[PDB]
Amino acid sequence: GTGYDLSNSVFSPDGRNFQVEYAVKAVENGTTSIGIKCNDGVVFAVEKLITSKLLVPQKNVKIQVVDRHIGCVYSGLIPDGRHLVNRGREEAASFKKLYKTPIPIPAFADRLGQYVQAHTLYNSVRPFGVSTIFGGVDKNGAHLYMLEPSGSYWGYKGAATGKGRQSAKAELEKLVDHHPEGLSAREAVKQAAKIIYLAHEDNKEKDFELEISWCSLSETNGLHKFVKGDLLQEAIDFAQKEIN
Amino acid sequence: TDRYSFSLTTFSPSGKLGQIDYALTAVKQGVTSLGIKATNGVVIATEKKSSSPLAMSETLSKVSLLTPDIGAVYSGMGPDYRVLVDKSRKVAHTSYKRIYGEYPPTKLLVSEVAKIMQEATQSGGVRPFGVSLLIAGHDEFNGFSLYQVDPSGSYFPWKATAIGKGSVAAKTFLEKRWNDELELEDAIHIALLTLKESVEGEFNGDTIELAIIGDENPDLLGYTGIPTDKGPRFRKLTSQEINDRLEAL
Amino acid sequence: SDPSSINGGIVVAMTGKDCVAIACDLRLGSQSLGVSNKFEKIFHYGHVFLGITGLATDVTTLNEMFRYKTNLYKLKEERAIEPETFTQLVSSSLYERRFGPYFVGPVVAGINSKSGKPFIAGFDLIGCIDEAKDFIVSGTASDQLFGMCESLYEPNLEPEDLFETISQALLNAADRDALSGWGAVVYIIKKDEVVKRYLKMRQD
Amino acid sequence: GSRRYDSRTTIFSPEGRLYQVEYALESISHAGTAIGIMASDGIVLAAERKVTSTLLEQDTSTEKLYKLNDKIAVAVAGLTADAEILINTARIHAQNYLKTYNEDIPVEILVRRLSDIKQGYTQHGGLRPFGVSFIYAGYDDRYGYQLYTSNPSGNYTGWKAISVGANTSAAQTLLQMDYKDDMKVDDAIELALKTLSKTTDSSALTYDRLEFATIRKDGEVYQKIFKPQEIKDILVKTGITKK
Amino acid sequence: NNYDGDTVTFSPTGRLFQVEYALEAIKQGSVTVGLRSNTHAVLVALKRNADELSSYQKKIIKCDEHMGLSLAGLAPDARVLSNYLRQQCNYSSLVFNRKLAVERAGHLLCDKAQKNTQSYGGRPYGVGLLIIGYDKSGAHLLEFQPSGNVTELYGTAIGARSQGAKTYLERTLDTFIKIDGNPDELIKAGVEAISQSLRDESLTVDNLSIAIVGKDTPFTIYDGEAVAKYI
Amino acid sequence: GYDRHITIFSPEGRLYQVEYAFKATNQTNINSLAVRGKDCTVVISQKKVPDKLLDPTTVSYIFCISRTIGMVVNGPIPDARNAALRAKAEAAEFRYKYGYDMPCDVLAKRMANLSQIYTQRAYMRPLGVILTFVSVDEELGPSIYKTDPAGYYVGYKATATGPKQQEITTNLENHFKKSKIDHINEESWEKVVEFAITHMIDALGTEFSKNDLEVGVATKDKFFTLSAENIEERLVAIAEQ
Amino acid sequence: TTIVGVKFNNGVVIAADTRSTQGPIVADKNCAKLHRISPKIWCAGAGTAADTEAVTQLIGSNIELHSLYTSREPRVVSALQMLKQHLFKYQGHIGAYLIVAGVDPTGSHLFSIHAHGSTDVGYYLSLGSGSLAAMAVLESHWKQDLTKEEAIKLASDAIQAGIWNDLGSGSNVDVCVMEIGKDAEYLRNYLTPNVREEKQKSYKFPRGTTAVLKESIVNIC
Amino acid sequence: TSIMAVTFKDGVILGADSRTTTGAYIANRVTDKLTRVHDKIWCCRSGSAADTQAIADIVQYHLELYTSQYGTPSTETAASVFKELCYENKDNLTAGIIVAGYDDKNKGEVYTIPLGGSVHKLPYAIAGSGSTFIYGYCDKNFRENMSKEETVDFIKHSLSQAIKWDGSSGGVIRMVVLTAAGVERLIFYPDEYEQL
Ligand SMILES: CCCC(=O)N[C@@H](CO)C(=O)N[C@@H](CC(C)C)C(=O)C(CO)CO
Ligand SMILES: CCCC(=O)N[C@@H](CO)C(=O)N[C@@H](CC(C)C)C(=O)C(CO)CO
Ligand SMILES: [Mg+2]
Ligand SMILES: [Mg+2]
Ligand SMILES: [Mg+2]
Ligand SMILES: [Mg+2]
Ligand SMILES: [Mg+2]
Repeated sequence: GTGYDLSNSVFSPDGRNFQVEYAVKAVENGTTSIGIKCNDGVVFAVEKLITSKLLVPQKNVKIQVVDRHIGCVYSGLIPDGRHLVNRGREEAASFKKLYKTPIPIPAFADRLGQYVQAHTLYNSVRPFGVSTIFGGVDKNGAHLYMLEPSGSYWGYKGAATGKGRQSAKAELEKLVDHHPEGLSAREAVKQAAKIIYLAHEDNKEKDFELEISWCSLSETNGLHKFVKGDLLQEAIDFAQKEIN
Repeated sequence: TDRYSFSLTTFSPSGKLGQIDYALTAVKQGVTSLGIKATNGVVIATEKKSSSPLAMSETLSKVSLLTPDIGAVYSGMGPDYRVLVDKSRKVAHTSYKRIYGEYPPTKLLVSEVAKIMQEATQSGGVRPFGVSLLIAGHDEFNGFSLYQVDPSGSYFPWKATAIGKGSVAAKTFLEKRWNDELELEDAIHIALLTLKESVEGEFNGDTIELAIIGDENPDLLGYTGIPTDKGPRFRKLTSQEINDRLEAL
Repeated sequence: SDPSSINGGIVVAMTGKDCVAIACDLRLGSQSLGVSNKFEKIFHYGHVFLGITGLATDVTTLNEMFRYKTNLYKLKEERAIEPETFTQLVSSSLYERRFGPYFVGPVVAGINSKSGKPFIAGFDLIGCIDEAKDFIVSGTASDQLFGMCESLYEPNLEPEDLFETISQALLNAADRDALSGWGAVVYIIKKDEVVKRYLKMRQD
Repeated sequence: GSRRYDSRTTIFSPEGRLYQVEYALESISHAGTAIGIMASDGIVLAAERKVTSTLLEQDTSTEKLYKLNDKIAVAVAGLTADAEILINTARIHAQNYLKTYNEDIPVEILVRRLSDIKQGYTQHGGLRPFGVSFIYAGYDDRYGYQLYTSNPSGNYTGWKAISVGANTSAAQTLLQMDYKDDMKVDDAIELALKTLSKTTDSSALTYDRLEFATIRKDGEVYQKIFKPQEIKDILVKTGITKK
Repeated sequence: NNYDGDTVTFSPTGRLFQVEYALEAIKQGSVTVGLRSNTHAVLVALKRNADELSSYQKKIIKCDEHMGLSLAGLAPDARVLSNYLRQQCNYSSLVFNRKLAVERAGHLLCDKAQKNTQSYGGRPYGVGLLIIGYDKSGAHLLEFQPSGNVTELYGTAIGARSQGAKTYLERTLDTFIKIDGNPDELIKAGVEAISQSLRDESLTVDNLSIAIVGKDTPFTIYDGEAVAKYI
Repeated sequence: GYDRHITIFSPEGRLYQVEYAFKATNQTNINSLAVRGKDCTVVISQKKVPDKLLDPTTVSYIFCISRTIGMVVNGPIPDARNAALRAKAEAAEFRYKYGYDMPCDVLAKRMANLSQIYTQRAYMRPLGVILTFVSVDEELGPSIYKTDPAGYYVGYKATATGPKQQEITTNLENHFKKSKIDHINEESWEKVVEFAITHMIDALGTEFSKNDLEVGVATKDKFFTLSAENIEERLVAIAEQ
Repeated sequence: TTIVGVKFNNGVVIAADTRSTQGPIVADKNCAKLHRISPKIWCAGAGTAADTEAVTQLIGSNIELHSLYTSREPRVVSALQMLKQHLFKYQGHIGAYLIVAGVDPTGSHLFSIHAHGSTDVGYYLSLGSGSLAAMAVLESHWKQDLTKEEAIKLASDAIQAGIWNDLGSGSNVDVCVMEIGKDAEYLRNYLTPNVREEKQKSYKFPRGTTAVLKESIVNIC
Repeated sequence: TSIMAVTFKDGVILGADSRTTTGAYIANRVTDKLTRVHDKIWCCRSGSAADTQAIADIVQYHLELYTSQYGTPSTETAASVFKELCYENKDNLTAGIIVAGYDDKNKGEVYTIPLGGSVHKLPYAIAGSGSTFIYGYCDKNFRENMSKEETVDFIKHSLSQAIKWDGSSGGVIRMVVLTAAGVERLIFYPDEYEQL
């Protein structure tokens, strides 16, 4: 027979859900986005494809914040990412309301994972067309997670998704191999800028705008803040020096 | 959301309800289970087909008590039978015992499980149950009775019958071996002999499940002091009793 | 005022040697005003008798409900309901309206067709079974009926004597109740025969 | 979504026919034959059991004839479980009418209620219809003895004599041949047994393969479901079997 | 093509064909341009007519004294979306005594539109919206697509032949971005942009709609003779 | 045609979606086994961390359902976590409503009933997971109960799940035929962990390091999971065997 | 009502009086207030008699279904939790005051449940109108480690104290003993201290004393 | 009721009486008012026995689920669950709770949830009908970072006074010591503390 890929939540004879894999195809066509877990925090970075110079620079923000300590970036269908972030914000709000403490990063990851996986159980809904790198600092330290359209999530030393996900990943691994003791927060910021500039080569036809945020226990006091101003320009210059 | 608000079991142009016939097919591939009604009790038997020898057979109990005087066995898809016995035990209380203070007659509980199965063959977004049941019971005003319930919700009373793979052969045996002067022990013996043909592997107390609806067992009641509380008529035979009755064949 | 004391009426059942007796007054009134001299409060479903005292509308409603339920019972089970089973049915039906109760006081009486044992039972408005093998009283004159039955009753009475006993109990209890009386009916029930007698009593 | 799997059971064919109703009637055409005959002083229902075996208990068996109240009975042809669902609803409606009006429900009112229940499935809900045809035999003071039939379409008709199930054409031809208006209930019993014996697919017509019922007259109406022994007696009495 | 039956089906490529068909419904719509400076924001709308006896359909909708939109595509879906935006601005004003930021309005429209691209039954909205507004952050112009993607721009155009106005604004960016405090010149730049998107037509009084919002200028719409000075 | 996409009957009386879910259970290419001791129950599982970017501590298929029940899942991690969350919820609700800790077999029956529902209702797809619950029940002792996508569930003297399931099953069958008992006659749970690791290394034919295994131990009124260091202790002690 | 429960060395006994009253009137002289929730889980009820009977029957039905589902002997703590949550839902409007005792795989257990949903644990408990008298007896005679006979005597004496000294209690004494390992022992009318003395006269009437207006046979066929 | 909870150098100690009253009648003289909602998170209950039992059962369920999902909960989290139950149901509840817990990061912690559903973190908390008679005494005698022995003595004297003056408090004095060593149960009998 055939037609197994026409509906969601339908098992193929080899045990696959083809709609989720098509969602992953939709993810891979998205812009590059990475996350680096450092010694006392996490850094998130994303490439914004400047289709034209009519786009107002520094606007059209992609990095989103959940509660005051969780940072989320996603590659794929931007609206699906916004929907997932809204659901995660509701989850964090309910968790804070009931248990007082802000939601831990693994707990939030499982909330998002159950939501995304539930979107693969019925033919009346479409799987999420985003992959999400999120994380932050809780009472147990820094946590970075990546979550797939299937609902699968894992904890990562470093994560990357989008078009330039290959190159980025390689670069990330080099980091993990070169200094296993870890990067500092600002070092991780500059390195994320470098990795986004390097992974932009798979989209070198159009110009891009770098966007970096971070959540560090020492540099941001556990809160999620956009890397802007002098530190952002410093990271951009480090990237320019690393590409040439 | 649940967009399956339509029947998944419809009439074909030939008049067949395809899903009901396919559920009956799924039953036909089930392990042989039989029932024989005597004059002083009813017997229901089946084979305890265990997939892995590492699996503990005692947990895989194919005979299930419904009321202290009504038990059940099946042929078909185990899990459907498990959820059906749970629903039957519940409906025995909600629809009868909590209304009349006494457990329901065998025919009424059988009709309730038949109603459940018929709902499964007509409600929206659901397949029929993939099992056929043999219900053996005793009530005060109908005596002992043995009923068979099909995925369609159709139920019929049998003097004796069998369902599953060896159904035809077992039923022929029973037809040529049953009489209205039969005793509970003679019925247990005939049930063992009929199972012996439908079981190719080892044939002992460990591999077969056998239960009876016979006389009341005050020792199985758990309490004494109520002369009207006679005790349960349903009794599952232990492996040792099965072996003792097998050694004398 | 009090729903069980608006219409008045009394029902009483007794057991004898292989028989039961169930009697009721005939009056239906609205407080002091007496309206109907013919309001019987005893009904029978197959061979099980049920007397209902209290709010008249609830008496009628419960009669119709139990007719409904016993007819469906006979259709599903292909046999008439037994007095003990019917007692449990009345209890469950009454308790189903635990917080919006019927203002009634039912009395079940009958011979078990399979065991031959006489059986009577009583309930309150929320269905509390009172299993008594001797007598059951209900109605506005429940205290007078209690006294009359506790004095006059002796076990294992023949029907011709159980009739006199239950009739004197009902009559003398009704004479001391303003809201009961105006006639009376007595059913003497054996296994294969049921006799219904209209008593002569004071019409005040 | 799920719209690809919806068979749409309540749609019209280009000829103005309901697919599921036609297929359920075709299903019922293979059910055991049931016959109703209305004499001047009674009604007779007879039916042949499709399910037959030496090991099938007949004393405790009710497959084709069912009591609705104390004055109305039904002969069933088709899915017995759908039939029991509808019979339960009909009994409840009859008892509702009794509680409301303190009178037994007239036969046509009950038949029409059950037919409306059947028709509902053929217009909305997206569910399959009930694969059951009914022959209602009843008595009321307004019209006397009444005989009706109802098929899965929800349509119901009134007959002097009628048959449903297998071999309905042959049975209807035989009844039209041998039916007279002024006949009594015993002649109707004989005619029903003769039609069932002439239209059966088995070798001979035995007591174990048929169910029988009579609604007759003491000034009262008595509803009798024939027992296996009574069936055997009436069979040897009408000359279909010996002893 | 078996993957364009509804919005819950991804194609093997990873595409959502119903969303693409809604975008194509936009591309068949009439042209409308939006642009902004640092003090003002202008929408120009060439409203299409069914014929010469027809009325050039209303193409610019006011959402609040500080925010409005123009539409290209299915007018009913633009009515639904504009009503939702009006209700959101109204909620902001009533509950928080706060003028709703244009960025937040774009986010709300994005979520409202995304809700229709993931559930069976129903469709994405067949409209594209140009949203202008002046708030505490200055002037703002947003482009909204049925996919849910909302992007903030200095200028853009949507509808039939919108690429002409798009490239015009791409070249004229440094010119009109500095038209601060002179609404007439900004409107003239927008009208020249929308003129760059004409093939066999020419702007007249009947087929022109203008909308302006700014520092000391609430969202105002000019229709008919009011636009004659800009032709 | 469409009878292969929803949980309805094929003409052969088969539910193809259930079979395809069973197939999906082996998608992770991880084997696991469970064995019973004198007063404990051990579960070992393979720990495959392919990406160097992965945090190995977060890569797990063993779940702490309750304080007494552990659950190892063979299948995709989304369905695994779905079933694990459902099992935790059911166990907590059971303890609340009935005042005693949920027994292992009762939780197995609950999850199996939910699986049966998924195979009978068409709107919900089956979960492509095989759930192995282990505990030391207060009434049954060491207990292993397994549930599959079909809604079937059964207890085991020992069990194994995964692609190489049959090989471990055969090894265990042979050991129990030789030993003539249905458990491991060892008093300490460490020795039972050692036994389990030894027999998995023998059946699979591959050595294991401390980063290649996941060990969950259930003892009376406790279920825990060993750290890499505790597993390293078990392996080091195995070296002398 | 007067109901008590006493734990001894190898189990628990509960006991109750057999008097049911509607105000000052004795409605039932031999009411059975010991209800079986499960074969080895019994409980005595006080308060609105209908409520006690209904709540015990409901929780027993659910406990039987639960035991069939879990294939285990029912636990007294299960019945306790179910009763307490059902009573708490109704904020005391189900006026049932129960003493629930029994034996299960975990041992012997004795608890009390009040109509508002509060539960208490103890080695000896009393409830009902005669609870204060019975409790006096218990506080005066209970000791750690009682035998089966000592506990039965103590419980019956408490019920007797309630019978003699409390107007709401009277008639006979029902007992239910539950030992660990044995079957439950339900002693109906274990004692009958109050039996009506012989009357001075037979009040049988001579037939024909009652005037009859109309007589007829009733058809029940 | 008379209940209290006192923090000290090594952890926390909860103390309660054992008297459950239905009016002037002592319905139960061996009541355990110290309820475990988690391993090292307990509570002292005062007010409606049924209400406190239901609230504690629901909090124990919530904390069991919380532990199964996210790990061991902080004492503040148990206080928050109690607070949500008491505040969102203040109209139908009569419950005063003292939640006392021990963890390694914060040592001992005491929260009090009075009527109305507010929460207050305190070095020690007193509650119940008898606590009114020991406010001055406890305020004059409590010290920060006491030893275990001095804390047991402080609780013993305070609760003995409360039992002496409050007719609704009596029976034995129960205590639960929550430290890193774990959970310790203490009992003091009338013949012991009545002569204090
Ligand atoms: C049947 C008449 C209606 C009714 O409900 N009567 C109640 C209270 O009027 C009653 O008989 N209560 C008994 C309890 C038993 C009967 C279960 C009791 O608890 C003591 C005092 O606590 C009273 O003897
Ligand atoms: C049998 C049910 C009757 C009941 O619920 N009594 C309550 C209300 O008085 C009660 O005993 N409250 C105690 C609290 C303990 C029970 C946890 C208390 O707090 C002080 C005063 O605050 C009185 O000892
Ligand atoms: Mg009078
Ligand atoms: Mg008068
Ligand atoms: Mg399914
Ligand atoms: Mg007394
Ligand atoms: Mg005191």
